[PDB]
Amino acid sequence: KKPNIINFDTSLPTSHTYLGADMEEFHGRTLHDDDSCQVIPVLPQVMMILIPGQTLPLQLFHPQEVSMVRNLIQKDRTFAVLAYSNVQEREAQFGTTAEIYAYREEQDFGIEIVKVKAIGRQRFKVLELRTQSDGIQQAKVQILPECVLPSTMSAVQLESLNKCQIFPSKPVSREDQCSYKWWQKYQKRKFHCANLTSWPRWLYSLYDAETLMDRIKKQLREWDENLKDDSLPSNPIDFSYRVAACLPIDDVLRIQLLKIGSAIQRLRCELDIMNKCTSLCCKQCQETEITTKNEIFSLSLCGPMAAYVNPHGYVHETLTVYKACNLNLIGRPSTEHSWFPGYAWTVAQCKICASHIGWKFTATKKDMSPQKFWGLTRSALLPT
Amino acid sequence: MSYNYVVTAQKPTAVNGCVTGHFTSAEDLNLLIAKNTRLEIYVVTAEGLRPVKEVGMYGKIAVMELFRPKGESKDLLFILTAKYNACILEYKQSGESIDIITRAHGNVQDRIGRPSETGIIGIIDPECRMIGLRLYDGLFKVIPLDRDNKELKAFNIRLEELHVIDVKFLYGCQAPTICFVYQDPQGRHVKTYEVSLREKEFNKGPWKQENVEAEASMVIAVPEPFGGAIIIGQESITYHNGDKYLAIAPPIIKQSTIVCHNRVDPNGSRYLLGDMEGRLFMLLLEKEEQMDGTVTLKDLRVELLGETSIAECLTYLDNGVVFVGSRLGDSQLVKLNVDSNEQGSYVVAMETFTNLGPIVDMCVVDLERQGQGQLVTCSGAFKEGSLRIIRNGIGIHEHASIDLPGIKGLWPLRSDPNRETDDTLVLSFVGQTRVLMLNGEEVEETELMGFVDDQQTFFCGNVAHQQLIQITSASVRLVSQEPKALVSEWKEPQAKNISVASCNSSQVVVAVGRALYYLQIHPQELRQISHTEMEHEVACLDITPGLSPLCAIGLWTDISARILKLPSFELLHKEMLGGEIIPRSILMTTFESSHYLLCALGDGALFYFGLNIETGLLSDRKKVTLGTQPTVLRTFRSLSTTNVFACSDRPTVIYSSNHKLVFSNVNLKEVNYMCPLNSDGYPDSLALANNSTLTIGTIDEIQKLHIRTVPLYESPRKICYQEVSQCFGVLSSRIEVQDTSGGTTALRPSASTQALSSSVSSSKLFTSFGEEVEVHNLLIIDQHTFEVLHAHQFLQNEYALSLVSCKLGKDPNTYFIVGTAMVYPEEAEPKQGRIVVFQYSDGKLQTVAEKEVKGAVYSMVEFNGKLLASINSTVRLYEWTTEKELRTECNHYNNIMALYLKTKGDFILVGDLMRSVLLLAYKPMEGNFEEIARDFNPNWMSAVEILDDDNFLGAENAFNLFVCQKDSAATTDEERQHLQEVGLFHLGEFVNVFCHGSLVMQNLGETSTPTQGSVLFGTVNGMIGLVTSLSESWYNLLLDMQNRLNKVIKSVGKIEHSFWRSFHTERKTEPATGFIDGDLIESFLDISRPKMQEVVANLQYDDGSGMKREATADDLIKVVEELTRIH
Ligand SMILES: N#Cc1ccc(N2CCN(Cc3ccc(COc4cccc5c4CN([C@H]4CCC(=O)NC4=O)C5=O)cc3)CC2)c(F)c1
Ligand SMILES: [Zn+2]
Repeated sequence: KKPNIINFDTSLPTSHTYLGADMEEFHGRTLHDDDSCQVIPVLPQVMMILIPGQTLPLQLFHPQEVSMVRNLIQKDRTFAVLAYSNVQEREAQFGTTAEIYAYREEQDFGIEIVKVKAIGRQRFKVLELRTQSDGIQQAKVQILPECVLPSTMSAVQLESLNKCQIFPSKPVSREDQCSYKWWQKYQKRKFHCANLTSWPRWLYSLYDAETLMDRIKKQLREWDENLKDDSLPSNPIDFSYRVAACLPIDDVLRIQLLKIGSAIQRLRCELDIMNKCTSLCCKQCQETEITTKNEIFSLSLCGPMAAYVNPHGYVHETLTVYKACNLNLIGRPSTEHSWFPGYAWTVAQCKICASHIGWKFTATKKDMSPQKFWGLTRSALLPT
Repeated sequence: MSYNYVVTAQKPTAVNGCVTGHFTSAEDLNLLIAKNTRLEIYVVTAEGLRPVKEVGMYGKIAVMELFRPKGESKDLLFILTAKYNACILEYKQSGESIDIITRAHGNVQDRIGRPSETGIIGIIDPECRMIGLRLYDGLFKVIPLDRDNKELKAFNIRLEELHVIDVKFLYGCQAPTICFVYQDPQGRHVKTYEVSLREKEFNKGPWKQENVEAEASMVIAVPEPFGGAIIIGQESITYHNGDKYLAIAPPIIKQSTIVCHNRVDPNGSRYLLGDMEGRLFMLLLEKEEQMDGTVTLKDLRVELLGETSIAECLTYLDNGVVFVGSRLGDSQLVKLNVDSNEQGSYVVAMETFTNLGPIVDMCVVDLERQGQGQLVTCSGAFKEGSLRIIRNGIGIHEHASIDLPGIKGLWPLRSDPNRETDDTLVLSFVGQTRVLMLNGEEVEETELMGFVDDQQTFFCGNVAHQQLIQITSASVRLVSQEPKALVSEWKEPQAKNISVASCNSSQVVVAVGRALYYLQIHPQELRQISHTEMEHEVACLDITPGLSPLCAIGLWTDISARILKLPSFELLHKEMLGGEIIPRSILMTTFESSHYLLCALGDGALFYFGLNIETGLLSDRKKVTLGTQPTVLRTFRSLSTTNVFACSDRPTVIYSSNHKLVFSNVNLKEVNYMCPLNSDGYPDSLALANNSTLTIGTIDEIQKLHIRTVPLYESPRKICYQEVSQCFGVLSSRIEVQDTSGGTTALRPSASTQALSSSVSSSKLFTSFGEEVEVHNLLIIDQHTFEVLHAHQFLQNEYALSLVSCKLGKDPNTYFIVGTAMVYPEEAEPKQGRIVVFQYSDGKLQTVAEKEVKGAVYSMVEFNGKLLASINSTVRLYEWTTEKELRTECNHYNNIMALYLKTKGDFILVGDLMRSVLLLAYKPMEGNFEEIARDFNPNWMSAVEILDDDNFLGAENAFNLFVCQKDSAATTDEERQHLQEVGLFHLGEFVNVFCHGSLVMQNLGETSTPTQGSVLFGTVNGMIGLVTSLSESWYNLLLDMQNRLNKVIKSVGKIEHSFWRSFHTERKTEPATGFIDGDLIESFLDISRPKMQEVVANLQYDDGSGMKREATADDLIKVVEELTRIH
């Protein structure tokens, strides 16, 4: 519970300075035609559901993967990540395509180790998983389309009161009595055509993109102090994807959120989940309290949760917490490969089963959060 | 495998646009009104509006404007469709033929682009040089206006301000100048551009951007000589012309925002305004400034004229008459007189046009005549909320009434020089014959000189050879025409009582007992023609053509119908007419240019038969239940050729349309006897005498649709009908302002505050001054007088959603079940609701049961005596206990909110606003729900209905209809669990409610109908539809005939039917499948003989053995006419 002073310059974790500094970048983006069937290579040794818009650091050591990355960059820069279900061993039916934007291949240790960062772009459902003898299987993928719905009032809209559908900008920003009173008249003036239909106005507000985004923002600001438009997009697709990425949920719920093709349904599901979720427990225990719903904040622009890589290449999704419970520390706080520029991580273990729940990040300089930063991963973390 | 047939039973009524101008001709002034797909051209005159033309366009009119380019005599009409089918049309009439020729046509949509949030804006340069359309954000589309641009080629211009609220062309600019208000995070601004056609981009505006009010809503272009633009927002009215600038802050317009306008002067000196709540304002511009010939503003005084209907589109007609075009209320034609000022209101109403939309809910009830349905809707909103009662029948417009204690036959008589006019009518009383002579509007009785006084006359008419024949019970008498004295008295040979008498123009057949005598009318003589005898008594006899080839006689002792040669005695033909009862009246008519024998028995059944005029008679057997009383068939000449009035307990008018007799009811309770009476005072009238009084009036053309209004002055939400209580239960809501006293004061006398008895809910299971709060009421309305018998007010902050009138369990009582939800501004999703069960008895409403539920009861239905409720996203089943308390039985938890619930047998259909159709079945041996199938697709769903156990109908986004069915015969589980979609259609309307029923008489007809089932739906615009199922062969034949009709019929704007009916969505469009456009099929009857010959060449009409590749032309008539009788 450290308010006010949050001085960290919360943009370095989004840059991954631990993975090298002079990392070669790429100019821009790419497009795949919708509802089209493609062949895309699948890099192995990754088991995580990557929601679109989420950055993924990667270190690769094996010659087959390094060669796949090299000849992948020389022809497009897209590979595929499969959203594996609870069953392992390629038991996946949905997935996403990661786009390369940062690359560097390095020669120390007599190997051709490659460090690459990539962000999700599209969503697909795999038709058939054909395996190539080289070791890098290419999956027969169908591009899942993104569905955006118009206003629920557009069908029943009154022609005359169209000009009063452009609301003025919100008054000031994140201020009481400038939202409740504004939201009431916004609902009254937007859904004025709900009298033509057979349903009240609040029912149509339950299916409005703006209102659900506002409710999610309000509850998030209740959790941690958001900086108004702190990189949170106005586009409902992007906001829904960001919230799904930052939500502290398990794999099955992530797959369920990924299956949804409309922003509004995703927002409704997200609201239901984070209203019904209050605690996170130890997966190896299912009996110990480590966190809660309110003791969660963000030192990264991606939210409370983001993907990082240990020096061995394994990918961890880490959640930041003011104060954890039922944890013990072993080893002196070291900072050889810390993802946070200024902290010295200390490995954290369950006090009962001694499972790797996460790390404790002690501070080094005095003008920062004093040794109160729990980076717990999702290896043993389930909603309860 | 659906093969549906959709037709419109009542065209949409809500108005969404109206213009005035010289459209039909340069001298005439016309009012063009677009209701949705229909364009009506009226003519403005001193008396009012004279309709001229009705045109159906293949689209929804989103933009309509009248423009007159250079070198044109009268204005042309530019219409844009919601599917972006731009067209330019011209009125062309040649004496009697009215046709609208399409000057230009073309789709103007873009391949990529999000449609604007403000919506389609279509504007025309006042100098008629360009058409500007704002269809997509950041792109202004421009269509040049040249005579060679017959394909409407348009170019896009990039607009830097994405959010444009309102844009219009300014008046008085050398180059085309647009002026618009746009939104920026810094606020709202007004900017102008100088559009150049040569280089196809914008330029610098005449006057720079000026900051305006934070709620600048609408822009109106002031014409010459003033120029500039007037910006109207919530709290200010401003005028901008560059250097010139003024603003006002009147207090009378702060109550509500102005949403519409219409100029009333050619020079723009005065302007007309309307707001949300429906009051007329009058913006006044002063031209008092004149320095050196320039005219500039001086003041903008705003004056409130009065209160009218909630108006969407104002239009000022000539000479102080305003057409108030309402969409959620009723269209009006009001007077703007400045000298009346009765109580402070400058407006008085002249007319009011019917407007059924929006139709929030409806029900089908047999109010008056058993077997025929009547539609009771919940129309209007706010102060225009009302109950429309729709009925199907021929409306007899009453003209006069008189008193007669049960007349037993009326007959006009001619005792005047030949002038083809009716002067006197003799009414046959119980024992006498009171000739109620009336040259004008008289009511006295003047006995005819040649007619008896008290003899119970059977027939009394004008015979040939200048005489009047009045056959009475005793003996048949005659009277001369010019002498007007009894010259001949044809006394019966046996001097008995004339049982049944039949009279014609020149021959009279009289039945005495079981014997028949025939006599021929001769000048001043009664010469008998023939005598004969019959085995049985003559129950009914009628002879109709100079000379009747045969006479039809019924047998009293045999109950059979025979036809015998009048100049002879041997019967020509005979048949057994059922034999149940003695026939009541048999007539021969030529309604369909044929020989038809309509015989009506005493039991109310017409044993319709077909006869031959030359010799003999066919059979063409037909039985129609015309009522439950012995009808008196009487053909009335006030019709196309002859018609027939079967006066009975259920009066009907029998008219032939396409050689197929239609039997349309009449708007009368019961008619004892009817007769034509073409009096001089009331030409082409009809005297119908009932059991108490005799009225004189005309009749409508054919089978209209009549609407009765019951205003409630508050919005009705749901309606249900209770048979045993003879009452209608309707939910309603009124807006009450929050005063600074802790109470809630109303705004106007509503139906809930004017009820005979009132109640307020009192339950215990659980702000700012000026705020409007909803107050919800349940009104009980009598079904006959339509007066509010009761009004129950619910608790504060309680919103009532659903309403079902049904009997639960073994309880004989029938109850009103209402599901409510406590809604608060603080929360978004309601957490608590209430199921309340009322029982209306003895004019008092009591709360039998009351259950508290944790959620909102979105819908409820009656499932085999068990109440089925939808609390939030859960479907629950409630059992009616013996102690009158609802008990839960089973639950089924969904991930979707069960907004829609429809049951058919044991098949529950659960729907939501995300088009997530779900299907359920209730296993009664186990008692829990189980899902059969599921069909999810992200889109907006308005309503859903169960067509049958296999198919389901629904309304989707962009005014579409879809049909989904489950393949229960599939051998794979994944196919069984999915609902295959096999029907798509672009209706063009927003359907709110689906209901089973029909508005026509339900007759089995032995062979039934080619259509199975019947579903009616009501839309926001106020259009009533009708969808039925078809067979495979019938669907294929209709589809082929529709395809051939597409190549013959020329549509206005040349919009292809397939494109118009293609399933449309912002994301993806598909061709229509599984649906037959009934409008196009019924349009086959309105085209000429050569066109119908062109349509049918190889349809292979016959399906019952053989093909008959010729297919004729009248076979399609026998097809379309049978398809027209369903509505
Ligand atoms: N084939 C092949 C092949 C070739 C070469 C390989 N090389 C072997 C030598 N490695 C150098 C080295 C080893 C060990 C360390 C200690 O750091 C460790 C160790 C283990 C787990 C974690 C960390 C840090 N850490 C988190 C803490 C939170 C945070 O903020 N950041 C983090 O990194 C972990 O989770 C540092 C550098 C380089 C790789 C190879 F391993 C395979
Ligand atoms: Zn543990």
